[PDB]
Amino acid sequence: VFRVFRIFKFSRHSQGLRILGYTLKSCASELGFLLFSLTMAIIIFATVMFYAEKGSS
Amino acid sequence: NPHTSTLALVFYYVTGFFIAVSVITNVVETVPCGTVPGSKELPCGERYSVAFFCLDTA
Repeated sequence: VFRVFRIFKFSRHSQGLRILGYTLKSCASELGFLLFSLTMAIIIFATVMFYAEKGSS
Repeated sequence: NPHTSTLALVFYYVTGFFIAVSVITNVVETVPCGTVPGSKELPCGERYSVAFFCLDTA
């Protein structure tokens, strides 16, 4: 699997990659929150959609 | 403001922990876990009903 990581070395050749890495490290505050909120919304709707549909054909 | 003291901070940090613990176990009850070599598969919550029950109580 890991033999894919070498693809990233395009970073030097490509502005987009480094500039994206930075626009992500800067907004790394809201992505932790997004992961969190998604995790909670998923658990909520998973429990619901389970019990509202656990017993069927 | 938990940041008021250190005891307030650690209390907030420990109560915001058992919420997560109860969420996790409320999820895990529905897991089919353990082969149950004798009969059908019991959702892990009901197989160990004593453990899950006592944890929910606490």
